[PDB]
Amino acid sequence: AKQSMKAREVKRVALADKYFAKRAELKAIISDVNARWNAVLKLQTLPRDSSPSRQRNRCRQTGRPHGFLRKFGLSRIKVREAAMRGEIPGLKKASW
Amino acid sequence: RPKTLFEPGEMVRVNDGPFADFNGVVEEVDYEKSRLKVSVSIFGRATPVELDFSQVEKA
Amino acid sequence: GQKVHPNGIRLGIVKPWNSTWFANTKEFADNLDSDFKVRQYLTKELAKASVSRIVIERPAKSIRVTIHTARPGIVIGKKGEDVEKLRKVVADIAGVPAQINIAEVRKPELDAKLVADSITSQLERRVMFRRAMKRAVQNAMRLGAKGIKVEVSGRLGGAEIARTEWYREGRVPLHTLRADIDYNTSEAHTTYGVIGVKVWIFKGEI
Amino acid sequence: RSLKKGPFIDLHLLKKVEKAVESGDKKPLRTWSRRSTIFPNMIGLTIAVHNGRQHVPVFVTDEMVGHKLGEFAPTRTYR
Amino acid sequence: ARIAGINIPDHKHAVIALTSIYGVGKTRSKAILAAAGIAEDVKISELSEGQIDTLRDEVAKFVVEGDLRREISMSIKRLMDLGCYRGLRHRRGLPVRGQRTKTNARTRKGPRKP
Amino acid sequence: NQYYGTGRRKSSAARVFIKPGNGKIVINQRSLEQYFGRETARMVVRQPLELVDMVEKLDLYITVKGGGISGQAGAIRHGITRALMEYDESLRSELRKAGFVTRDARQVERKKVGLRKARRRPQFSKR
Amino acid sequence: RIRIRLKAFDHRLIDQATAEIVETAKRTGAQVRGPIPLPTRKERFTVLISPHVNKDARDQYEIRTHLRLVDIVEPTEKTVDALMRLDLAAGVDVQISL
RNA sequence: AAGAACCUUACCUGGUCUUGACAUCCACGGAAGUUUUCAGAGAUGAGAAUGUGCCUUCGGGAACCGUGAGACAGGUGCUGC
RNA sequence: CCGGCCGGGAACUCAAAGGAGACUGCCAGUGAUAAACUGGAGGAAGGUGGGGAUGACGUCAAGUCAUCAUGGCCCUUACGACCAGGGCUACACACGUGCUACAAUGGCGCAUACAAAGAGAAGCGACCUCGCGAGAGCAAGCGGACCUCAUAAAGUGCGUCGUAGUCCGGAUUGGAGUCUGCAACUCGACUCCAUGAAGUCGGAAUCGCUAGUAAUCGUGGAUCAGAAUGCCACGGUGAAUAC
Repeated sequence: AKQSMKAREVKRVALADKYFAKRAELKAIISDVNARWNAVLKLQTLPRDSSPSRQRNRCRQTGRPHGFLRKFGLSRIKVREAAMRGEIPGLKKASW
Repeated sequence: RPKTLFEPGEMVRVNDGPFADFNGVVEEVDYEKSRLKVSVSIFGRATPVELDFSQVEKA
Repeated sequence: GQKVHPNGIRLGIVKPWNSTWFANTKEFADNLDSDFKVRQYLTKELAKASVSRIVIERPAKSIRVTIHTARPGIVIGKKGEDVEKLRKVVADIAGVPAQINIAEVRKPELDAKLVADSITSQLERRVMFRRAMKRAVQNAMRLGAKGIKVEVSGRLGGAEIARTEWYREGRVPLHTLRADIDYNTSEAHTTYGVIGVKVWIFKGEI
Repeated sequence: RSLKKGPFIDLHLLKKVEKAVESGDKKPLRTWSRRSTIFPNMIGLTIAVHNGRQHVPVFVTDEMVGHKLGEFAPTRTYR
Repeated sequence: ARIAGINIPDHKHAVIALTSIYGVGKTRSKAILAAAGIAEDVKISELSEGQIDTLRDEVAKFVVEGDLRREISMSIKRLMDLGCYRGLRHRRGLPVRGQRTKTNARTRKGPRKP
Repeated sequence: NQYYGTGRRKSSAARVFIKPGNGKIVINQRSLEQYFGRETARMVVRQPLELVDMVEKLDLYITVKGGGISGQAGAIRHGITRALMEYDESLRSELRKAGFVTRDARQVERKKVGLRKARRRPQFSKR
Repeated sequence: RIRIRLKAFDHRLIDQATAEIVETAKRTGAQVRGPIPLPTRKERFTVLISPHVNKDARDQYEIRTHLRLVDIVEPTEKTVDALMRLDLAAGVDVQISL
């Protein structure tokens, strides 16, 4: 299921991380001016998916859009499955 | 002075230290930290260690 | 529905963690995704090898995978060629040097995941579920576990209305924490539907 | 409501507006982008803002300079 | 000390008497407060011409009262005269800043009617 | 002994010095009067500092650690009881009878799931 | 001066490892500081158990990073020769500092 | 839903489909790639400059890229009765 | 340097490993000579010490085919797939949940106290300079008991207000800094300067809570480029009453 969304997410991560984010960083440090603008217009010309803010974090096992936990890298249900199974190291039921 | 010039990215291997016969690639060096940041594999375990030329004797 | 996973509630007290490494926040998700891919390749390649548990322990640079298997001969193969192909495979999935070691599961009728996949494969091959479950519980009670409880669920015997049938012998004290209870679940994709098999085996009180 | 480092306009809109001024007369310039501030170069031109399948024609006056294209397009329909 | 309002200070604060005068926000009050630097709840008897001239020049230097009524009324009016939707959507009275209208906005919409 | 602080109440462990003479509380080399002299609830928490009755021939310097003011007073009170037991074991019966030797194990409860506070529950609609 | 910092998810593992490093320092004979207990960093994760609508139904989780510093006072070439793979525990992450 | 400005994100417009955004094959060609130019609301086209390294028991092999037919993909489509 | 700061020391707080301890163990009275009950000594804790995790067989064909897997059915030049602008944020209204209120046990101003728990590398960002400010510039220390978020607020001590619709602060577009510049128009939060509504303690009804509880006051985290009054955690003060 939802295989197109994972393909889309792959594309945004690939455009943002590898192709760009040297050019975009140089454009942003020019774009903030300190003593219509050409750097803003060039940043418009750069593709939209190159923005890091277009990446939506997805579960690595299921691709769920919501509920992601970034330390584990998985959504809550897969995290609970792996914690109950033992695949997540050091994770146990907290009882304080 | 032996090897008084210091070159970033130069690979030195210490046979006496635990890092012998180990190969690693340094993608990032933290110049703002002012300490050399290499993910040095120590005891067969790869972890980032801050390092200095005065701290470790160059091979 | 209302029951906690025995391994999860016992993961520090009695049962051991399957994956044993230290990772900070940068390496945690990458290590875990590599682990899921390593376990998935090892399961699908060793579907006939009677796999029980996959234990992944890594000293950051290297990865060590210990497969607990009822039959070491099929996974070892001819002079370690099969194990070497899996070693190269785990190295390419992990991106780091791999080492695969093999633990023998003596008494496979006591191991939870093995009896789970036995009942699952039987249900796929159209063995009657009462017969398969009764064979499992009597084999475990014979080989010396203190108790076995086997629960089957869903679409039993090609019926439209789903049912959950549980056969119980001996003790499964699930509420007590000392009890070493290996619990596992296997999934049978039968032609009429999905049949889920749940096994608890209480081997002793630790 | 925006940074004073730079005013904002779409680059295709800036190109199309400067070509419209260089022509000196233009029909409605159909712009799909609504997030563009009106320039003083826009005054005297007809910019056609997209709001779904309806097509709104907005003619610039001298008041509507700091404002974006979007507020002169109705997004939703009410009784 | 009445300059461009209906309210004259009456043994009360100049800054809240101007604040009760419409069309003026708090910062002009704050500036005249910093200019004064006494208690303003002192009496209004011997109203000071120094206070009258300072408040008049300060409200004149900043945004003058009545431009608020001008801004709402002429923004509605000229975009009505053009026929653009912004005058109508500012005219209907529902809040355009972004507030929810599904269950709230009764300040703009008055008491409820079924 | 030097009458150092001991004894705990809530999240406080006591750091007080008490020494013979006349008594005036000074905190961080600064006065109780400059800091919090005419404070209300400070009499309420100064009373347990003296409830141990071991102030009558002494001087007080207080720079206790942890908690808030009443918890700090509880820790200081428990500490002067401990100092009293360590100095002479004779008044143990009277200190236990007054109830001072008991460590107040009352501590704040954790926030629980489905409950806005420790016991307070979200408002329930029957329909 | 050479301070070694050890982090683990298992306290039995980190006690066994800190004993192995302390015994190695004792076998060389240079002065060592003790296994100094630095506070456990506990991370609490509260995840919803039901896939669909049940807000109150949640389960709690903790990861405990146990930590110990051993701080060898005098470095020795015999130690540095013996340090290679001295920990031999996958759970224990070891960071030395000069 | 532990997070709707775009993305997320299904529902109106412009382009695309027998290999589809996404895998596996088969054929042919090209290293992969990087820098730009024009058009467009834009993946989309239409172009130029450099890179054929890496290698094959060279009767040439890669991760790949693009096209061309079929199996196939793909579905947040239906039924938690 | 009157700053544990610094020699020192490890004595306390403390950290985190291992133990000790609480079992109606002891004594009395009752009971049936039993289980047990009611008191008492000791003790830090006394009779599940407090709280958490732990939800038996089943029930409602309860909820999820939209986390994922899945039987059957359907689409496959469209029910697949890409893009741009839109909607999920509209509003004649009616319910359920929380915030801030209706002041004086409170506001406003100044000065001063005492915490816990977390997080942090494309991150936390001191310090200094410049801004009324949100912030900006320059930028050390930090993958952490070290550096940073981060001078807790209720409390207090002096004034001042003693009806003021009060700093209760709601209200269209104005003047701005930030996020990402696909990009704050629809549709961000923020000192915003916008105008100072409603409300003078709330009809029938109805809900939470038995002690560090309710109430009240702040702090942190996940989600996250930005976007809590929600959720999940943390401590400060601290009741009333059970015949």
